[PDB]
Amino acid sequence: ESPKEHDPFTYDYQSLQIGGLVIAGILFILGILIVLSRRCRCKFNQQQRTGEPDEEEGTFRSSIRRLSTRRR
Repeated sequence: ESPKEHDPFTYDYQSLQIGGLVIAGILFILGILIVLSRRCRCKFNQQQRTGEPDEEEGTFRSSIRRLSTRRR
């Protein structure tokens, strides 16, 4: 019989089997969170939208932009 074929042992792609799957999912997962997150920026500013602050996040992500230039 060939019961080993069922297991990854027969394949040397032991690490490459889940690899692509995990990283790909992280991009899209970050993707979904990121997409919805953008709404927080517009939803936070009452001036931009009638909606009132929410998620308690606010211009929190904006603080990260500082990370781009940081010190003068």
